[PDB]
Amino acid sequence: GRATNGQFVTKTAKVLRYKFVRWDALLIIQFIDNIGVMENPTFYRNKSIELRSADFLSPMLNNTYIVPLNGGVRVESPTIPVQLEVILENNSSFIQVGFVRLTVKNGNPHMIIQCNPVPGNIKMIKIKSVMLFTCLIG
Amino acid sequence: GRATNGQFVTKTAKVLRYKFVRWDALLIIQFIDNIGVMENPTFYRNKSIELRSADFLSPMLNNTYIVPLNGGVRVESPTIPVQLEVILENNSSFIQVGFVRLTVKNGNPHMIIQCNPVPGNIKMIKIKSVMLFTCLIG
Amino acid sequence: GRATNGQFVTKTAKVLRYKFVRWDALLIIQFIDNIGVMENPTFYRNKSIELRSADFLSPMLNNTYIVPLNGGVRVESPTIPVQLEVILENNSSFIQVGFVRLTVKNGNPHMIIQCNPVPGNIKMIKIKSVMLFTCLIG
Ligand SMILES: CC(=O)N[C@H]1[C@H]([C@H](O)[C@H](O)CO)O[C@@](O)(C(=O)O)C[C@@H]1O
Ligand SMILES: CC(=O)N[C@H]1[C@H]([C@H](O)[C@H](O)CO)O[C@@](O)(C(=O)O)C[C@@H]1O
Ligand SMILES: CC(=O)N[C@H]1[C@H]([C@H](O)[C@H](O)CO)O[C@@](O)(C(=O)O)C[C@@H]1O
Repeated sequence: GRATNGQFVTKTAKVLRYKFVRWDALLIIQFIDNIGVMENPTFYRNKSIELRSADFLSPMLNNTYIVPLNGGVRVESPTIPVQLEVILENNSSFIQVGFVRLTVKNGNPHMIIQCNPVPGNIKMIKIKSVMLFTCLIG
Repeated sequence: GRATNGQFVTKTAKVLRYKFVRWDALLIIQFIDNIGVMENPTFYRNKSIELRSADFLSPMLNNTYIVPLNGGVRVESPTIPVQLEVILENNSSFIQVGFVRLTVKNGNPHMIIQCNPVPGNIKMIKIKSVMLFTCLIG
Repeated sequence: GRATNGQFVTKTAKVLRYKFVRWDALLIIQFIDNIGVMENPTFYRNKSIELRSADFLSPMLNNTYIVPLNGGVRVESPTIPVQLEVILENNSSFIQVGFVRLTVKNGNPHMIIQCNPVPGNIKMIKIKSVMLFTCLIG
């Protein structure tokens, strides 16, 4: 078909926009808030999906940050690796290969973001990558 | 169509289950043994596909671990990055971004797992990621 | 449908071959110059897409290497992580998880390759991964 619009919404009401295509057993979904642009002929600007502490569940264990979501779609996605910047409370930051999924618990979608140990508590995780999940249904 | 079930089997007879969708030139395949769950409202549990030494070919060169497989499907997949835990024989372990493919040699499928140098011989590689390959046929 | 052939071409006229499948809103595209082979029953050979300095725009900022392309297709792809080897001018080299995209500026396709800091100027980036992008159109 053609690409349908949609979004999820976080605890703090941040809106995660996306375009999808549901085919037979197949759901493909791209998050569209941070598509990066060449601003001019020589510079590439990454954009971020900024997720703060208050969008994650507490406690956090095993550098696993869970983002309970609302609305949107209910998928058990594969895992995709992405570019993360992780901001510590002291404003230190660390660029990492993070690993994201969509999963469902109690019929609610959640984003699973896993990354590496950091020397502090995290203030914010920025996702600098354009994310697309190809999911299988049923 | 709807998602068909399938599996590969290793030298040591470990069974690698998967769901797929074959469309025209297109084969999409997700491994389903290690789909991770929120066990309760706050904890996310990763599962592993555990591959021991005896599932790989010898000799091993360039931190490339080849897993000759049986049955299943014959695809030259793209490369997907995943979360690996690599267990050394002294039970030390290292978390890495590993890179997997499906390829075919002498009409047999093989899994290609590449990762980083470690200070020892490897006892086991665990794949903590949900793997899905989108492959092109012909 | 069945997988169509195609290519892009760089500033220095290097040819980037690929196979694709355009469905309704969906373009899937695999680069085919570096599909890796088991050369014999025990050895896996990676191949590279070798990109030299003269294929990138200048100046380079934020370890972001832009490869302006010609012909081929015009897609705003998601970001895919890949295996990079980065060769310095002193022939030192660094293996990295790099992150690639296809994007369009002034109606021209460009490849966006991002990677980590290195202690020197880069002579060449080799992409050791088989790249496939699943893109959404419109
Ligand atoms: C990945 C996965 O299987 N998720 C499932 C979870 C967990 O499996 C439970 O913890 C097992 O009881 O269970 C559900 O029934 C749920 O609560 O929404 C369906 C959901 O898709
Ligand atoms: C990635 C790839 O091309 N794999 C192919 C290999 C190698 O190319 C050979 O080493 C070249 O002789 O060859 C086959 O004929 C084979 O033995 O199964 C088909 C297989 O798909
Ligand atoms: C990712 C993205 O949006 N790229 C678009 C760019 C930039 O957005 C411009 O810098 C905004 O003016 O604009 C176009 O009009 C262009 O020049 O080709 C279309 C292109 O797809």
